[PDB]
Amino acid sequence: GVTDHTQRLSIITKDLFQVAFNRVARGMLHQDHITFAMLLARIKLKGTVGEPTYDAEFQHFLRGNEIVLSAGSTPRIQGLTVEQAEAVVRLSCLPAFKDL
Repeated sequence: GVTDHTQRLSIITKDLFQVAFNRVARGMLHQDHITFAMLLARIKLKGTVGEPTYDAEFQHFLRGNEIVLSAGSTPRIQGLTVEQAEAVVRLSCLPAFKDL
């Protein structure tokens, strides 16, 4: 029914990710559906127009444990558990969360 080339291309692009997930996740364990959907979302975010790369934010999301904090360097925050405060100080290395 749709004839315009741009609309058809957009429909194809959406259905590519949708059908890829439908075909693959039917063959994965339910715990691994979210991983593949996350990867597909990251692929679409890479391919989309008008959105930043978010390479630093995703890089942190993956390996923020690599951010080293010295023993005692992490301050104690009221109402926050020690591991929570550790994660907070690790997240504060990003410029967006400097005043976290």
